[PDB]
Amino acid sequence: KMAKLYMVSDASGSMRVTVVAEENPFSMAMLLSEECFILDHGAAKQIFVWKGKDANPQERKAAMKTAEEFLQQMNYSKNTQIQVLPEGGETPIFKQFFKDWRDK
Amino acid sequence: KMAKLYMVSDASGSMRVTVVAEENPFSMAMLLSEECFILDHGAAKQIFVWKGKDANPQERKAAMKTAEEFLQQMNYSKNTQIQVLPEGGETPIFKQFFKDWRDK
Ligand SMILES: [Ca+2]
Ligand SMILES: [Ca+2]
Repeated sequence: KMAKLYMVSDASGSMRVTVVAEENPFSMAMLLSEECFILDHGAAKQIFVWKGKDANPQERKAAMKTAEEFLQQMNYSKNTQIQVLPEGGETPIFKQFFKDWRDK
Repeated sequence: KMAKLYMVSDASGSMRVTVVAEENPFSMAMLLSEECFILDHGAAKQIFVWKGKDANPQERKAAMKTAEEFLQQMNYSKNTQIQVLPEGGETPIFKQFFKDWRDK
C-alpha cells in the first residue's frame, strides 16, 4: 500500500494541512522541525503524527485532531493504529517509510 | 507515580473533560464504550487516549486534542509518550493500571 505525507502548520497565518509528498519512500529532509506532519498509511491500518521539536502548541493539537479527521475523511476503520511521535522519538516502522533516515 | 483517569464526552450536550478516578489502580468498568478516556501518567512520561467503540467522531477528535492540551496544562515535556488505543486494542502497559482487566 502507498503512503502519503502531509504537513500541519499555521506558519501562513492560519492552520493548514497540505500535501508535501504524494508517495513513499520519503526523504528525511521533508520533516521540518518547526512543523507537524501526518504520515498516512491508513489503507495498511497505520497513521503517524510526527511533532517537530520547534512546532507550536496550536500545531501540535491540530496534528492530533487531523489524524482523527483522516479516519472520517478517508473512511478508515475505527481500529486504525495512530502512532504519536515527537521529533527524535521515531520508531523503526516510521523510519521504514524514508529512503535516507539518518539518526541525530 | 500516581495516574489519573478522565472521561471525554459530549453526552451532556457539550464537550466535557471530567475526572472519573483520582488514583490508580482503576476498575475496568470505568471505561464506558460510548465515550473516550484519558489516562494521565504524565509524571512518568506516559499519556493514553482510549477511544470507546461507540464514541462519536467529535469525542474521538476532542480526546486526541485533550491529550496534547494536558502537556501544556500540566507542564509535561514535549517528549511525553502519547499512546492511542481503540477499545479492544489495549496494550499490556495500559491494562497494568487496572486491578481487574478482563479481555473480551
Ligand atoms: Ca510551525
Ligand atoms: Ca459518547
